[PDB]
Amino acid sequence: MELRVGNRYRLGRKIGSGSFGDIYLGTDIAAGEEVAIKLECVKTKHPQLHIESKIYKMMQGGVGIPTIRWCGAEGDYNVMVMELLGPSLEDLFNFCSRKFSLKTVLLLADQMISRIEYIHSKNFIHRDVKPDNFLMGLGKKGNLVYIIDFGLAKKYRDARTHQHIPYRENKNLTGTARYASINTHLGIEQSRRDDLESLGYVLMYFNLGSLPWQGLKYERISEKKMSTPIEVLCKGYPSEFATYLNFCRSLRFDDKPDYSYLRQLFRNLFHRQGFSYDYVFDWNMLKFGASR
Amino acid sequence: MELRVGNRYRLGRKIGSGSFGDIYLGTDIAAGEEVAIKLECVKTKHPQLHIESKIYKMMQGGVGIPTIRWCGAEGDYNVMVMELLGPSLEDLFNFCSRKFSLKTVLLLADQMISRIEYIHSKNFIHRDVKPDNFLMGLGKKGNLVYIIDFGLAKKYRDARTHQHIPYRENKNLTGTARYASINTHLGIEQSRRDDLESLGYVLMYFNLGSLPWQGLKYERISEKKMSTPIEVLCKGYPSEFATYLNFCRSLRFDDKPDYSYLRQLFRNLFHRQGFSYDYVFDWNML
Repeated sequence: MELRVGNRYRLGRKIGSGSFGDIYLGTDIAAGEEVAIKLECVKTKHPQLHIESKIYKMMQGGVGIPTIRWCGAEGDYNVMVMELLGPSLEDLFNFCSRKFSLKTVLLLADQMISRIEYIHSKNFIHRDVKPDNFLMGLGKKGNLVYIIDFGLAKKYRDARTHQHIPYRENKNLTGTARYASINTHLGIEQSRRDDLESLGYVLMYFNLGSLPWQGLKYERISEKKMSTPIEVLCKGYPSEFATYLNFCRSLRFDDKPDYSYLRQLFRNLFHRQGFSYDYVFDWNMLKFGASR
Repeated sequence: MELRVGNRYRLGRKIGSGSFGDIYLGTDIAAGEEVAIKLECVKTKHPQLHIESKIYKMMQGGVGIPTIRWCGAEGDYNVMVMELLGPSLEDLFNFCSRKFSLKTVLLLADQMISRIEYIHSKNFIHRDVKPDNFLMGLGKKGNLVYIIDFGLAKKYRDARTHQHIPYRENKNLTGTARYASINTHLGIEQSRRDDLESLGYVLMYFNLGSLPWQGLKYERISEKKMSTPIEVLCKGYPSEFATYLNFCRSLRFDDKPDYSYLRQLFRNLFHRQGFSYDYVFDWNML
């Protein structure tokens, strides 16, 4: 027979994995809406879907945060059903032959910084910023970048008093080592500045096609990353990328970042380049011949 | 036969001396990891090891704090094993022909001020700040500065009430004379200002390569230090260093220092010089 979850979500193929398990395509038979269903087996080894779910319900309403459809349990499974979106920035990056133009980078950089800014205003730090965790919406919102996966998310300050967490060494799950900030490698507790630093690496990745410490291991990546000076990394690209990264490496653990300044750098460069703020990305141009 | 401690570690060469014990190289015979073993003879009329080991344990988790691996009792010694770190800030200074560039000094300055801040946050004052008591980590943590030796450490305020220890004089220069604050040379009870002042001398020492009162005993040192103006001392280097010392010497006994401010100074100068944030120090460019 047809496999269904709960009472109305028809389960489909496995579209991918995440931190808290795998994401499957699903169909709200009750209204014909293809959704994304995240499943977690009852093995209380480290049950987390309940947590990430709360954070999603907390970040609800903000621009670029997916809407959770339903939550529950089906046999040996915890189920979080959520709004299905479009391609991720990694899918789009490969779709464009792993080449983004300066325009697309800046267009993306503008929205990514704001998504991060929003998450922080809600007292949390994402802790795992990478191309895979940013998805383009569909339809009317095809021009909106979404931030997903609050699996490694952590609260960085008391929600009421806003008392920042203490400067201590890290005792928690790590994210990708490729986009990790230096502090993460040094074993220090992450804060707002770390989410931003990683973004710096995501942008250079979009520009470069591959980071210099890619394809080598953690101890090595740490070394290579610490050994590759910024100016050498951002070589041949607008100084705004190196300025962006330096600014980030400069923040103090509990400093509040100047998000306006970071968006400003790229915007001024945008205008100076003569680009227009239409949302015509490389992938939109590819149908005519070149996503470059 | 092979000399072993607690049947867990084998004793190696005497790699130095702590504030109240000797330090020996050691090997966790099991894990094959080298460690640093500190010994204290059972017959002392002033046993500090049981106290010091406790300070470390309560500082556990802080960035730059070494971890205690084991505490044992042999026949004639009390044993405390902690992880061996890398070379001290003196080993490297000396290795770098006694000359540290301004950015290595500013990069280290930021970390060194964080360690002392954390210590004060745990209700203690170190009281023996010097380049010897600062070691670089190992491996990927080799860019991180650690603070060690709590032999002279003291609680400066009650844990709960946070009431500061009373003002008292007639005290004794407890620590190294070369980096001791002036108030210390005046036999005045030490407080948070003192750790920072001494750090001031450690930074200048890094700049100058030596100090006025260095190479003359104690009273002579006091004489120089007192008769040497901060302007003269820091003459030829970014005024931030003078600003730092002036601020420290201006603090009051029970004053809660503004660590942030003092860090801002060096962060402003690091920025103005146009230095970038890489983790490459002088010693790496040799």
